[PDB]
Amino acid sequence: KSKKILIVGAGFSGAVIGRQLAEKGHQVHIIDQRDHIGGNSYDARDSETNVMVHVYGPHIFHTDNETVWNYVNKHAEMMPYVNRVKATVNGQVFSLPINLHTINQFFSKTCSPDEARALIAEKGDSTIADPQTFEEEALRFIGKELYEAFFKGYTIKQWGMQPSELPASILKRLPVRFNYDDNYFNHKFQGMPKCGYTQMIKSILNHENIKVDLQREFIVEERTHYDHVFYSGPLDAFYGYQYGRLGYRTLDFKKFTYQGDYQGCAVMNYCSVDVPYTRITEHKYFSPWEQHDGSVCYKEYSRACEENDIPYYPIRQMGEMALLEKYLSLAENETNITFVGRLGTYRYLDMDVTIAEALKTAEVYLNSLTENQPMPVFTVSVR
Ligand SMILES: Cc1cc2nc3c(=O)[nH]c(=O)nc-3n(C[C@H](O)[C@H](O)[C@H](O)COP(=O)(O)OP(=O)(O)OC[C@H]3O[C@@H](n4cnc5c(N)ncnc54)[C@H](O)[C@@H]3O)c2cc1C
Repeated sequence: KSKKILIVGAGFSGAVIGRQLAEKGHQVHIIDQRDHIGGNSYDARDSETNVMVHVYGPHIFHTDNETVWNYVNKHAEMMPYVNRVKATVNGQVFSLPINLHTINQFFSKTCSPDEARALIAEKGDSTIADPQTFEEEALRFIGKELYEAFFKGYTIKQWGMQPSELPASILKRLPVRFNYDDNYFNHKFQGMPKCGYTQMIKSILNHENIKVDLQREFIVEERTHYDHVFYSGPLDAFYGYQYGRLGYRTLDFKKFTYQGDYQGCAVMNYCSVDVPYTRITEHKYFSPWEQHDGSVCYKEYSRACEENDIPYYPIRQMGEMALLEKYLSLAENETNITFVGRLGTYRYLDMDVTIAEALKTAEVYLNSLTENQPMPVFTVSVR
């Protein structure tokens, strides 16, 4: 039986479920409230500069999942790109994550790796028996100068919270690498789509069995015209925020164009509270195989997600999870729908993890047909 599917969202979740289902002969209808596909992974070429701009902030592709890597290479030319981050703080510029250079530079030293391990040990705060706080976990690990330089002000700006208000759980391991490797990400596969994520997702959507409708908001009544709905929209929004809004940080991006080269790297973090933006991204650096005279940059600002804002980073502490549980027990009562994705499940997910879950979701749904069985509302655990 060729099933009639509605998908709410044209991001990775929607596109990847859609395409898997379309290929098995189902009639997939994808809608998006935005005037463009891609969801938050969307990029577009600035008309004045011709720079590929990542519209909703830097998107760097990285995965240890070979299946997912193979999948993206089917839909794009993946360019070798290894993300490297600088941070400005204390009137100095450092490598991130904290590594041997960061240390040697920070302390005006020349430590070998083993010498640096001793320094971090004799810099770690030897007091709080059982650290209960992110502040004290950090202090135990790296000590005061580094906690303050690299962690304190960044948390306050990014989360609108004191690190003393967060649990020790946030920092499981010593955040230092005892060599000169300055790759930000440890993933096996790391690349950048030559022609961008939007072209990649356009290719993913490129199937006879998929109809895309843009500038179209979901309306609950439509539900009855379909065999099943896959919903990648905000879970609380689906229920009209009847219990209250789920906690999110929003981001404002202030766009500006520079002639030449504004910062000389893709991403520069500003760890200080004395800098109101959190980082500056210079988009042309995500495409090193291109040359651009002009440069589009974003100053990035973190903020509480008020009602009109794009939700970005989920807060997810005790009271948020408490409020989620209310939606979850409404949702787990629903009959012909599956909530997926960063918003439908209130988790932060990377692109590769999105595609992974999206492939599995479709696999689960397809199986449920052959084996004539009910399709679950969640294919991944949410609590
Ligand atoms: C600031 C930031 C930076 C990121 N950078 C990286 C990175 O560098 N590397 C990485 O791996 N991942 C990155 N990500 C994660 C990446 O953005 C997500 O994995 C990806 O967006 C997941 O897409 P999705 O399809 O699951 O959901 P989304 O991309 O949010 O797509 C959902 C779509 O649904 C639409 N929609 C919602 N509600 C409705 C409705 N009611 N009706 C119609 N349409 C609706 C929205 O318009 C949207 O287009 C980043 C995330 C953030 C917040």
